[PDB]
Order: sequence, then C-alpha cells, then structure tokens
Amino acid sequence: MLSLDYNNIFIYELLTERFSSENPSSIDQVVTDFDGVTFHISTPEEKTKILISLSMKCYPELVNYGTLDLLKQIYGAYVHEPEMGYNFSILIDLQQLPATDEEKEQLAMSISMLKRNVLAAPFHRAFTKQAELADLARKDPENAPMLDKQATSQELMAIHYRDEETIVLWPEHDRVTVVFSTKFREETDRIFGKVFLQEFVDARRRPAIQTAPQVLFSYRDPPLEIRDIQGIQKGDDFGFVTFVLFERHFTPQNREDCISHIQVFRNTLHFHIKASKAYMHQRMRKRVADFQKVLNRAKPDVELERKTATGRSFVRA
Amino acid sequence: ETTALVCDNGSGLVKAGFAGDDAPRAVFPSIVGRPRHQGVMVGMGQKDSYVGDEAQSKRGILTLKYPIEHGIITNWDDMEKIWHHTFYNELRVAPEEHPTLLTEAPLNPKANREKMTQIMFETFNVPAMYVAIQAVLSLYASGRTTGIVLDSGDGVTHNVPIYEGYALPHAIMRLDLAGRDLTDY
Amino acid sequence: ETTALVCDNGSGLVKAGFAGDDAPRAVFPSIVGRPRHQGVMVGMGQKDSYVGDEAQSKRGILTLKYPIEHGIITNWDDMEKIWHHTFYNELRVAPEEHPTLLTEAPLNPKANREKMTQIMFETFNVPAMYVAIQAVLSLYASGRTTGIVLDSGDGVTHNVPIYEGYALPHAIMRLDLAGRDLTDYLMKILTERGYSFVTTAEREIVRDIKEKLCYVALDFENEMATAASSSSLEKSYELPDGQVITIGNERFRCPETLFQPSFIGMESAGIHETTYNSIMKCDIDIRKDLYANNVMSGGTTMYPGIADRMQKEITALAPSTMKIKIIAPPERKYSVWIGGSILASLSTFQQMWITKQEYDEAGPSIVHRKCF
Amino acid sequence: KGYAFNRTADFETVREMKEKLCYVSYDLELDHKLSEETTVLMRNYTLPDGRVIKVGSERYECPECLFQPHLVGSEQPGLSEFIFDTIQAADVDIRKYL
Amino acid sequence: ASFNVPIIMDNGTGYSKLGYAGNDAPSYVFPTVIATRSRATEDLDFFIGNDALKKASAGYSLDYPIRHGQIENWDHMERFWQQSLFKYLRCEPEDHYFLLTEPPLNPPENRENTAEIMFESFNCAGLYIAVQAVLALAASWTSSKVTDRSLTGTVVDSGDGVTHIIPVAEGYVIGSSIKTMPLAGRDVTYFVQSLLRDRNEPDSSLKTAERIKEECCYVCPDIVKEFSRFDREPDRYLKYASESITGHSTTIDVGFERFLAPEIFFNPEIASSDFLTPLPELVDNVVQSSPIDVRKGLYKNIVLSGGSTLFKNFGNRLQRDLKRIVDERIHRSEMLSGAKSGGVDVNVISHKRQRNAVWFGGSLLAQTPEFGSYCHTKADYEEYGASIARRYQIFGNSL
Amino acid sequence: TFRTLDVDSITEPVLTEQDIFPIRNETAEQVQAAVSQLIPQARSAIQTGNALQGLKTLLSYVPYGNDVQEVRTQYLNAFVDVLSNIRAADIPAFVKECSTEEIDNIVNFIYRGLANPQAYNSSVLLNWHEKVVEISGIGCIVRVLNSRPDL
Amino acid sequence: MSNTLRPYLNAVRSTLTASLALEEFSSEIVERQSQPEVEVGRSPEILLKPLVVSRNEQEQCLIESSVNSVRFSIRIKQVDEIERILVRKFMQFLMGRAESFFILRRKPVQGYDISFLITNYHTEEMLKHKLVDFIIEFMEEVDAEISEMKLFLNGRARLVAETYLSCF
Ligand SMILES: Nc1ncnc2c1ncn2[C@@H]1O[C@H](COP(=O)(O)OP(=O)(O)O)[C@@H](O)[C@H]1O
Ligand SMILES: Nc1ncnc2c1ncn2[C@@H]1O[C@H](COP(=O)(O)OP(=O)(O)O)[C@@H](O)[C@H]1O
Ligand SMILES: Nc1ncnc2c1ncn2[C@@H]1O[C@H](COP(=O)(O)OP(=O)(O)O)[C@@H](O)[C@H]1O
Ligand SMILES: [Mg+2]
Ligand SMILES: [Mg+2]
Ligand SMILES: [Mg+2]
Repeated sequence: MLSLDYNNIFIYELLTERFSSENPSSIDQVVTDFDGVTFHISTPEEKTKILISLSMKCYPELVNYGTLDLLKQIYGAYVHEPEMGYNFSILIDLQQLPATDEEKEQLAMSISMLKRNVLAAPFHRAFTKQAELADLARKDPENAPMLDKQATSQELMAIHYRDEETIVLWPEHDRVTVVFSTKFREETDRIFGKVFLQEFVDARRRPAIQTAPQVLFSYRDPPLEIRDIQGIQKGDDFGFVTFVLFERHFTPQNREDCISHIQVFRNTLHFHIKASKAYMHQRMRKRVADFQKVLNRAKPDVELERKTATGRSFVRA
Repeated sequence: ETTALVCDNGSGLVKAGFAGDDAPRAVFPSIVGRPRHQGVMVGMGQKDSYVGDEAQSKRGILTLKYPIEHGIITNWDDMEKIWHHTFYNELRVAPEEHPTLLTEAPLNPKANREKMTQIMFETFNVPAMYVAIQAVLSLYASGRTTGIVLDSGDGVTHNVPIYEGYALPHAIMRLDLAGRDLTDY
Repeated sequence: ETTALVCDNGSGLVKAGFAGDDAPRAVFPSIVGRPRHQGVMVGMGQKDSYVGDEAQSKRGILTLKYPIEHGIITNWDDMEKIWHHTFYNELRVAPEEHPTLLTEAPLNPKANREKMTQIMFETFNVPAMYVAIQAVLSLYASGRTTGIVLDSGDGVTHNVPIYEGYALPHAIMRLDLAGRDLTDYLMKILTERGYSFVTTAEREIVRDIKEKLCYVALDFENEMATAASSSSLEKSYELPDGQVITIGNERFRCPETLFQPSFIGMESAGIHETTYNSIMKCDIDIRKDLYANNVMSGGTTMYPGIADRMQKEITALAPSTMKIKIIAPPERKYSVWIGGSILASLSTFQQMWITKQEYDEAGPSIVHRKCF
Repeated sequence: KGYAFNRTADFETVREMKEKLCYVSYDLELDHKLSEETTVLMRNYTLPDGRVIKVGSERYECPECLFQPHLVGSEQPGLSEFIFDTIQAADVDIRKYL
Repeated sequence: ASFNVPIIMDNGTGYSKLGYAGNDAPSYVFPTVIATRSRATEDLDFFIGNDALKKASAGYSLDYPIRHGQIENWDHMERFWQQSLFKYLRCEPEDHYFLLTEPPLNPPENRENTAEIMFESFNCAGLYIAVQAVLALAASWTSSKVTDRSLTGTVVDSGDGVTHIIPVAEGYVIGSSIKTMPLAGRDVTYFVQSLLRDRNEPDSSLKTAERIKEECCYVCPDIVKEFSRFDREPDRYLKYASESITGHSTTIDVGFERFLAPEIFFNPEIASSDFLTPLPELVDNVVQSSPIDVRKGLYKNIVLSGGSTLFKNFGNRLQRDLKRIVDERIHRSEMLSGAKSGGVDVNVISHKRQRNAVWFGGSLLAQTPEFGSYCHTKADYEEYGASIARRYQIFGNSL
Repeated sequence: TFRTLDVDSITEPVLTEQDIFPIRNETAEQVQAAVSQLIPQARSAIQTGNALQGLKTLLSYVPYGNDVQEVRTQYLNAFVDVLSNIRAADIPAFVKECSTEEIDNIVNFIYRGLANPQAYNSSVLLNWHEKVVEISGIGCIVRVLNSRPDL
Repeated sequence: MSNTLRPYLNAVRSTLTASLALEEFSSEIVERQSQPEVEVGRSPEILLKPLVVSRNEQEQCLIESSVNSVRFSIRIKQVDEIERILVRKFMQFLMGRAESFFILRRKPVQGYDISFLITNYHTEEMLKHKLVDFIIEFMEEVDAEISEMKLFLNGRARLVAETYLSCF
C-alpha cells in the first residue's frame, strides 16, 4: 500500500458486521491507533447497545479550540456522556438505525472516521477565519497588511498531539499556513527521515507538481512567526515542514480530503520509512544472491546420479 | 542431479526420456487404433486397443486415429491412454517419482494447456511439470541466444523470433500447413 | 591531491576525465534504457537497466529516456545512475578521493544547481566540487579573454558575451532550439518521402543520419532552386535493416531551423539574430571587439559550412565599417571540456573550490553565492 | 532440522551415522563458539537409500548425553562425576590404584 | 510509567490471530497468506489475508509464508508483519510491547531472524517469544480467579500444519518428553481433496474440501464397522452445494470421506510413511517417558487446542483409546503381581475457547505485571547483539 | 560449575615463544644505543638528498625484542620517513641491488608500517610492496609469514 | 573499483596467495580430532604471525594464518553513517548464508564486519586459484553495491514523496 488509510479499519469492520447481523453478541475490546490515540468498544448495558470511547492526550486543548460543538453537529443526538478514562463517548442502539443500507454504511464510515472528525476542528476554524478575512479584504484592498499581521498574531493557533510533534496553523486573507514540528527518535528512523524529508522538499519544486501546496522546510531554525510560540524548542533536533494552503487548495469541494491528507502526513512518512527498510532487505538479499553466483566458481564439475524427487533415486540402477 | 522426465508429445511422435540424456530413449508414433472386425477367433487375450509400435505393427486390422489435430488435443481419453503407455510400458518409471516437462505450440487454445496440466496433476499425481514452447527449446538445442526459430512438426508450423533473451510476442506467426497436410496432398 | 575529476554532464553526450588531460577518457550517450519484453530465456544475466554504451548497443529491445531535457535534468534517478556509471564502471575511481568539476548551462533554474550540488556532496561524498558555465570554459579552452561565445549543443543554445576578464550577465541570450529539436524536425520531414521513424531506436538512427549527412547551405533560396533540379545533390544512407534510403532537400533543410526557428513553429530569432541582439545589448565600446571574436562551440556547430553562413549573416546585419571574424577550432566538440580541465589545473583555482567542511556549515545554498 | 527417521531400518541408519560422524567435545565453550560463528563443523552424510542431509552441532551434541545425562532426562550424574564418586567412596588406601 | 496495552501476535501455519491483551476475542483472524505480483513499485503491491484471498485472479499469486510451523521465506514474513501492523492492527512499534508465539522444535536460527527483524525493521520496545502450547495450559482453566489453575496436565495442540503433544508438570515443561507428529489439518485436507479427486466430482477446489470438513466430517469408532454402517444406512449420503464461481447448484456428493478423513489422527499410516504411531499410543509414550510422580497429573488433565481438534467425537475416541491402553498395562501388571489397585482415571478436557486457546492464553498471560520484566528490552538487544534470543529454553538444556 | 575453571593451563606448561626462536644475546642498552646512533645518520642522509644510501645504512642493523618497544617505534618512524623520501623511478635498481636477507628486512618493516596507517602514509608502502613482490618474488612474503613475532 | 585500488588490492592478493599453503594436521591436545588451528590458538608453535594490510585508516585486512586454517577479516569504507547502516545490514545478510559459501563465518571478529575462514578442506577439494579472485572481486563490488543502494534509497524517497504530495 502507498497511502495510509484515513480511519480505523477495525471499527469499520466491526460496525458493518454488527449492523448486518441478526444476533448481536457482547464485546469488550480496547483498540489503539496511530499517534497514541486509543479506542474502547464495549456493551455494558444491553447486548444491542454499543458504546465507543475515544482517548487522546491533547483533547482538552481541542475543547479549548471549540471541538464539542463540531462533534455535536457532526454526530447529531448520538452524543453520550463520556465514560471513565476516556474523552469522547458515543452510545448506539441497533433498533433505531435507518433501514436503508447506504445510510447504515455511511454511519459506520463516519463513526470509524472519528479520529480526523475530532481532529479537524482547528482546520475548520481556520477555514472560517480565512473566509472572514477574505471577504473583509475584498471590502477594501488597502486594508490588507495590518489585518494580516493581527491575524498572524492573535489567530495563531497551535496543538501538541505527540510530544515530538506540533501543528501551528493560522489564517490570512488568502491562505492558511501550517507548520509541522517533525522530529524522529530511534536513531535509524531519523537517519532515514533526513533523506525522506530532503526528497519531500524537492518534490514540490519540480514543475511536474506545482499545483500542490507550497512546502517550506528548514531544520535548526523555525519560521519568524513561531519562535515566540511556547513549545517550539530553538532547533535542538527538530525539523519544520511548512505547507502553504492557498484558496484553490481548500475549495468547497475539496476541504475534507485536504484535511485528512494533511493530518495523515506524518504517519505516512513513518510507514514509508519502514517500507523502505523492507525494500532494502529484499534488494540486498536479491543480489547477495548474485555474489553467491560469483562465488560458485572454484567447484570442479561433479555428477549426481538421480536425486529424483522427495527421495533418493528411487531405484538401484 | 534431479532427473526429470522430458515428454514432448508431438503431433506425430511421442519423444520421451529422462533429463540430461544425450538422445531420447522413447520414440514411437502417437496412434491409438481399435480393431474393426468381428474377431470370431477366441483366445490369445486380444486387447481392446493398441498404442504406439504395437498399433503400427497390427495396423492391418486396426482403425488408427491420431488423438491430436494440428497441435490441439481432441481425444483427451486417447491422450490419457497414450500418456499412461509412455509412463509405464515404455519408460517404466512411476509418474509420482519424477517431474515432467511438456511442450505446446504457440498461440494454442488456453483450455488445451489447462486440461493438460489438470490431467497430469489429478491423474498421474506427478510432483511438478512445466509447459515450454517448441521454439524456445529449439533455440536451447541450437546453442544460441538470438535468431528466429522456424519449427514445423507433424501438426503445425510456427516461427518465434527471439533476440538476446527476449522474445517478441507480437511477431509469432503460426501456419497450420504441416506434415500431415503434406501426406494428405 | 594528484588530479581532480571533471565531468561535462551535457544533455546529449557526457564527457568525463581527469584535469590536465587532452583526451576524453570516457564519452558515452546520456541514455538510460529499460527493457520492454518478457525474456523467456534462462539466465542471460537479466539486468534491470542498461545505461550508456550498453543501452546504445542493445537499443533493439530497450526503450531509451534522456534524463536531461533542454539542459534541465528531469529524471534525477537516471542522472544519479549516469553519475554512478561515470564514477564506477568506466573511470572506476572512488568519488570520495577526488575533487570534481561540473558544468551547467546559464539561466538554468536554481533548483537544478542546488540539487546537483547536494547530490554530489551527500550521495557521493566528494571532497570538493565546483560548477562552471559553458561559455567561460569555451573561452578558457580557446585561449582568449574577450569574445561572445555561441554554445550550441544537444539541449540548449546560449550566448554569453565576455569582455576582458568580465562577463555581462544582462546580455546573455538563451535559445531552447538545439540538436534534439533538429533531430525531431528531421524525423518529421523524412516522413514526406515515405520513410517513417517512430520508436526511440529510430530516433537514434535519425540522429546518426543527421550526423553523417546533414549540412548547412549558403543561400536558402538558391539551394532550394538547385534542389529543384534534383540531379547532383541527393545522397544515400544504409539503415541497419539493410534498406537504402535517399536524402534530398531535407538534407540541408533541417539545419536551417537554427537560422529560421519558424520551421518548427516557434517565434524566436535565429542563431545569428540572437547573437546580433546579444552584442548590441552590450556597451558600445566593446562591440568593436566582440564582433572580431565570435566563438563557436558545442556539438551542434559541427555542421559543414555553418561558420561561413553565420559569418555572412552577421556581416550583413552589422555595419560594414567594422569587420566580422568567426572562429571555430577543429576540436570545438570538446571545447567545454578543454576549458574545464584548464581551469581545474590552475594554481589560482585551488582556493575557489567548495570543500565539504565549507558546504555542511552553510547548506546547499552556498553554491549560489560562491560558484556564480 | 526437519529430517524424520520413523522407520525401523532408519534406527540402524542413524546408528551408523553416529558411528561415522559424531564425536565427543573436549571444551564445551570452544565448540559452541565454533558452531556459533564458523561453518567448518558442517558435514555431509549420504544415507544408504542415497539421500544426503546436513549435520552441524549434532556431531558434538549427540554423545554429550553421556557426560550430561539431564539432556535425555536422566537425574543420574554424568560419566566423570559418577566415576569420581565411585572412586571416592572407596577406602583411602587403594585410591591411587583406582 | 503506565505502559500501553501489550499486543498478542500469533502466526500459525494456516491462520494468524492478531489482537490485544485484555480483549475478549482476537481483533483479526485471517489466513496467513500474502498476495504478490511477479504505478506502484513491485515493492509494495502486496495484499494479505482476506484481501489477498479475494484479489487472487486479479493479477496476484498467493504464497503461504509458514508451512509445518517453520518459516521458510523471510520477505513474505516481514512484509506480512509490516502490512498487519501498519494496516489492520494500527499501532506504532516503538511504543508497545509484543508477545510473539512460534511452535517448539524450531531451529534457533529462525528465532534469531525473528528477533532481528522485529528489533531492526520495526525496533519495538520489547519482544517476548512464547511456545504455542503453554498459552494453551493458561487458557485451559475457565474460572481463573485467584487459585483454580491446574498447572499440571497435557496439551494436545493439533492445528493446520503440525501437531504437538507437550506435557506440563507444576508449570515447568518437561523437554525430554516432547514429541511431535508432522500431520495436521492441511495433510488431511489434501487427503479429502484426493478423495474428491478419485470420485470425479464436478468441483474439487481446496476451499470446497475445507468447507466439506467445516460442516461434514466427524470421527468414527472403527473403519470397517463404519463402512458397513454406511452401506446399510442410506441417509448418510449427503450432497454439499458448492457454487464455486459460476457453477450454480453443482452439488458435490460427499461419501466415505466424512469418516475416512478424521481417522488419520488415530491412524497416521494413511497420510504418509513418515509417521506410523497412532496419536493415543504416542500420547501414552509421552506420558510414560515423564517422571513417575507426575504421571497422575498428566493423565488426569488433558487439554485440547488448535482448530483441528474441533471434530465431533474426537475427544471421546482419544479418551477411550488412552483409557483402554492404560487399563491393559495396569491389568498386565496386576496379573503379573496378583493384587488389585485403585487405577488411574483419564479426563480429556474441552472448553469454550478451543479454536483460539493459544491466543486467549497469551492475552491472559500478558496482563500480569510480571510479564513486562520477562520481555527482551531493546537496550539488551543493542548491547548483547542480535543473538540475544537463540538459546532455546523450553525443550532441551543448553550446553 | 566444575565444567569451568580450566586446569590444563598449569599442569602442562605449553611451549612459549622463547622456546621456538633463538634468544637475543644483545642487551637492551646496547641495542638502544646502536639505534640511537644509526637514526641521525639516516636523517642526515635524507637531508642531503641521498635517501638510497640512508636507507641502505639504516638497513644494515635491525632491532627486535619485547622490551625494546619505544626504540623500535622510533626506528620504524625513521624508516618510514626515509622510504617515503625516495623517488619512485629509482626503486627497481635499488631492489635488484640487494641481498635476500636485506630485502626480507625491507619487506618485513614496510609490512609492519602498513599495520599503523593512522600515523603513516600507506600509498608509498603499498607501492614499494608491489614493486618488491613483482621483482624479488613471493618468497619475501613467505619469510614474512615465517619471521619472529617481535620483529 | 580498479584503476583505483591497484596497490591495496595487489598487496591483499599477494599476501593471501602466499598465506594459503595449508596442510592436514590433527589436534595436538585432543586425539583422533582435527580442528582449525587459527580459531583455537592453543598451540602457538604452528601459528604464523598475524599480518595486516591497509590502504587508509578505515580499511584494514587482518590476515591470520595457521598450519591448516586461515582467517582473513577486512574492513570496508563507511564515509557517512548511511553507508554505515547499509554496510552493516548487507554484510549481515552476506554472513547469514555462510552455509552455501564455504569460506565465510557466521559472525565476524570484533572491530570488523566480515571474516573469511578457509579451512584445509576448501583448498583440498575446491581449486583455490580463484578463491582469491572472488575475494578481491567482492572487496570492490561491495563498495559498488553500497553506492548503488544509497542511490536506490534516494530514488524511492523521491517517488514516495511525489506520490504523497501529488494527491492534494
Ligand atoms: N527424414 C524425413 N523425411 C521426410 N519427412 C520426415 C522425415 N522425418 C520426419 N518426417 C515427417 O515429420 C513428421 C514428424 O514430425 P515430429 O518431429 O513428430 O513433429 P512433432 O514432434 O511436433 O509432432 C512425420 O509426419 C514425418 O512425415
Ligand atoms: N558532426 C556533427 N554533425 C552534426 N551534428 C552533430 C555532430 N556532432 C554532434 N552533433 C550533435 O550534437 C549533439 C552533441 O551534444 P553535446 O554538444 O555533447 O551537448 P552538451 O554540449 O550539452 O554536452 C549530438 O546530439 C548530435 O546530434
Ligand atoms: N471446525 C473445524 N474442524 C476441523 N478442522 C478445522 C476446523 N476449523 C479449522 N480447522 C482446521 O484446523 C486448523 C487449525 O486452526 P488454527 O489453530 O487457527 O491453525 P494453525 O494451526 O495454523 O494456527 C485450521 O487452519 C484448519 O485447517
Ligand atoms: Mg514439434
Ligand atoms: Mg553542453
Ligand atoms: Mg498452529
């Protein structure tokens, strides 16, 4: 696979099986996801009632960012009071699901896609702010730079979802710039990530893919706007990949795909580093075989009599 | 080292033998001929069908018929009988002890090859087998790597041009005129 | 250090060797080809990709792709493969023990230069490297110090006037018509006589046809009128298939694309008008010397009689009071290399390298502020 | 390794194999190092049926059960330990000649 | 501090059962097969499990990395692990502890390769290797609250590729008594396919044989009496509906296979000449070779495991045969001596988690706090090298 | 337990290197003084552009022993400098105009010089080794394989 | 490769071909047994002096000989840590299949990355005038492989970056 999936496959399959089934069964399984997020599935009250919980270390910051309302108008009346040890909880009963199959399938997909659904609140807020500044600047072109600066100052938003990762996003009259504070431990991971990040920068440059958002990466130094932001170390070992999303990159027909893509970026990079390790393994063995071919000299020709198959010559003559 | 049966079920002859032999040790016509007379004579254990050299020798009162038509198998039961004869009465080796190596003409129907491997696996319980192409094996025997190989057997005539290693699949020309048609003419 | 590496990674051909030598140790076409068939054979040493002379020899069963297009590298994988070939298979010298010299056409994107420098420094770990322009190399090779250089090659044609020790960057004219475009036009206009060339092997065959037969006339209208009475102008060529083809007015028509770019449907001045404009863009006090020193360089300028026709057109354009002289050494095919080697074998050049210790402390942008 | 000898003639076959190939170690750690880093200990043995197998550390691990009977699940002491106990249990006078 | 939940891997010959510790069921139970070709590069165009099964004729060639319990090809195994982890299991290796399992009697080289792949290609926090059995003993006891652990018995783990009879006494596994038969569900599946072959049924696909076992096969007391009963009784002649790809209502008339297939376990001569000792006799030999004091515990508790022990009347027949043999030996001793005895009873035990007893035992074991201390930490690997796990421990004594 | 704690090392004293090769009759002070007298002559010969004669003079006496480490290191440094201060074109004449024992000493010491490349120049040592093996033959390397460990 | 490694390569060739004058010899401490004497090192009277060949501080060739067995360990260049990881993994794969090589050790001596071990039997049956040929061929081809594999790493990183980024 080349592109990482955008939701939890186990939740999707479980929901599909339990919706299409006729005899439900009690289940209690806790499932982990990428980036430390953990999901818990249980049926404590009724065999036909399923409760799903979300765990995330940065969730209170999401609440500060205004994610409760987004979750509410995303998931309707399904909202349920959170369970112990978890952040967001949902309770679903199979007796009230829509009869039509496509509604059930889309509900299962939406529930399985809870990760980005809860993580996309800052992106939606940034898009709304970008629209506001766009219309305000269209009201008077001469009033752009000062409102742009005040938006870079006040609306500068940030989040820490991993302890070596950070998203810094802020809107403007025409763009929503985002900064990733990438850093890889596990030395060999950082070793391969250096090459991966270098090649990832070049990509955009090539005229072949100029339609993509502009990338900006420079290790050992952060951009001008985030040196004063708390949490950003003074370039200890952290890279900083910056994507500039213009108006065309979040057109009303392409917002969700862009959000999911920009969210999954880092996990894609990690998984593909591992895939590159496997690629080495296979090539390296594949032509150490050629070295063995080179060695197979220095063996005088000899003759084996039959050695027919799964046995020893199967005959005395 | 890892001896394997090499059965080239040609349209006119069935050349067979072990891998590595200088020349095949089993050559005989691919003919199955049943008697066509009442046969009031009793005794001597008159068989109901004769295959190969026995059929050729008794052809005076036998209805010989080839089980293959222009490289395409049309008498699957007769071909199974011929394969059984080749494995047992001529080579005297158990099929499940050595792998086999078959050949078929290019551009042949796919069902022919599928049924060939299906029979040789389900029935004779052979360990493994391969279906090569006559032109490739002719290139092997010629001790070269390039060149276009003109192959014309009893069944069909075909040319497979092969450069260094690589074989062009769009330049394979197959012509059904062959030795049987020449004999008919 | 005994000797320093130097590589002229041109668009069509690549020239490599040691500094101070007077002969290319290694010249092979800049071609990377992949197989396009099955290989029912056994063994044969199935090699995934053939590059250089091996690809040129086995083009019968390969599809060839040029990594460099119009002087800008577009397939960095193939470029790295070609550099690896030059380093290990033909010159077979360890990159880590030899400073290297590279060549890049003027006005190329800065991405090309930065990526090339970074690749050489990190993937090959060369001790030091430098990037130089073709025109400066041509002047170094010719022994001159003043004179506008016409460098026409496989990928791009550019003009860089240079006074005594100084270059005028504002008067540099770059034209994207070159040998590849000429070969494409020859392929297009050989169809009108029946012969058809499609695959990349046919493209190489047409390139050989242009090598052996194409030439530049003196007066286009008179040459066409002479070709109308097609008696003593046609020639013949032998394809590897054995078929003989006849060449006619298109023998000299396709070289005229340089002087009349409208033949391939591009609105631009010819290789003489661009030179005239480049000279006129310079200061007035140096035109009287730039006219007397017209330098021809590159593979494309090897056509018979191109120098005479270019001199005629430049003399017609320029005022008659000041003479026009054009020069083209018989070894101008490797003039860029000769200048590169002369520059690399200079004592005063030793402190103008870019060492690894200098590179890693400033990033890949150092090449922009040091090399040029 | 994967070779299976469940027939009855295979018992005599492996007896002849141990007769021809197996040997008693002189230094345990040295032979573990040899079998851990070097392939020199590998021998090729062809069965009387005609089939060849690969034998490695088995060569020095087969007769090790005599000196370390816990390998075959025996609580009794090894050969040398049992010899030492037998000699030591005797009277003090005859201990040299033992 | 508070670590993440451990992950319970399982790589069987036929099925691989991933999951988490503390769960009540494996998250994924899918076949151990990977699809592979021969503008995505050929490095990544691979599918595993049910996706590989469905995508079989679309341009991929399936291959089973594990056969007879031992891994032969390593590219397939490593690609299987990476696909599982980063596609279905959805975990970051560096922040979790793994509990791998693999059948006993494996070469130390295989364990070394597994450890080095796990700590280099992925480099997880810790890796622990357990023997397929053990976990079976752990999952044997159902109401495991504080005390009611048997901790002494025999586990007959019969699976897809190979079966293992391993005795356990007071927790520790007696190596000298370990014996293994190289016949399992796959060999009898090939036998069923051959039986379909000889009757010239319209469809003879291997999946058809698997389903024929799934809803047809059962164990019988003896073969000649069962043949006579089948001749007399005509309602034992079923016709399984196949529907292979397009052959609608191509019913397959099953026959004597329904009792001829399971009999291989109690009569291994049919499968091949590589083994000839019937399973009850082999279990008797295993128990007799054990130390004398633990024979009562070995006979009293016998635990079935694996998916190939789900045959009806399998446990009944095994218990009957073992009880008959032990009675024969005891009575022989009695008439040799001339005194009565209380005898020894045999209780072959089957439980509600027969199919995935190994996984359930692993999940129950991983939850113990002391499990973390037993894992191979990454620092130990980077210090002592890649041969940290080569000393084979459960069966046989090192040096 | 009792498996470890080997005893074979004490009951039978294995042959030790002085039992194989003849012992050095000269004293430490004598050889130290001899080398300290020979080295400055070699350095002076290098200074006056007569490196061939300097190497010939330095080759006349060669020290050895397990108690002469420091003076042997100084001798090796001087020898390496002397050899590196020789023009390459004149090597074949020098090699052909030597006795077998002198060539044996030359190849032995250049090969020991090859063992410490963090302080020496390996290129000249490799070039000399190539030329001497080409001219004299393989017997020099054979003698190197069968020379004293302290050499 | 060559045209570049003449003196070092020829020195290794000459030393190896001189050091391969092996002989059948039993064990002087264990009866009816024969072991490679270079690996045990218990009888010093039959062990020739260890010999080292080098071209630069990061390239060494330790040549330890004996009456029957010769162990020959080398170091190959690792200019940057990318090549360090590549060399380690590749040479591990190389030694992992020493069963079919007959002149390899499954684990190199400390401070090195590979150790050949030519016991007598290999010279006894396998003609040895091309064992050294394989040695030198490998010593150059290995650097060739490391360079090629780092190129392939760069290429695959470029491909995955383009594939990810193009789908915005
Ligand atoms: N020496 C020969 N002269 C003329 N025809 C021959 C000769 N040898 C064989 N043939 C013809 O070739 C045919 C046999 O071809 P064969 O090699 O069996 O092709 P295939 O193996 O593909 O059937 C026979 O029908 C025969 O008529
Ligand atoms: N004698 C010649 N006549 C006509 N065209 C030539 C001749 N020699 C070379 N060429 C053309 O010039 C090109 C050589 O390009 P080159 O000058 O090597 O490019 P670069 O200067 O970028 O290295 C070839 O592609 C060929 O088509
Ligand atoms: N109900 C059943 N009855 C008999 N055999 C079964 C049944 N279900 C599965 N099997 C077979 O028994 C094997 C054992 O299952 P499992 O333990 O998951 O495999 P493995 O031994 O590869 O780990 C299955 O792979 C299958 O071939
Ligand atoms: Mg034929
Ligand atoms: Mg050029
Ligand atoms: Mg199993």
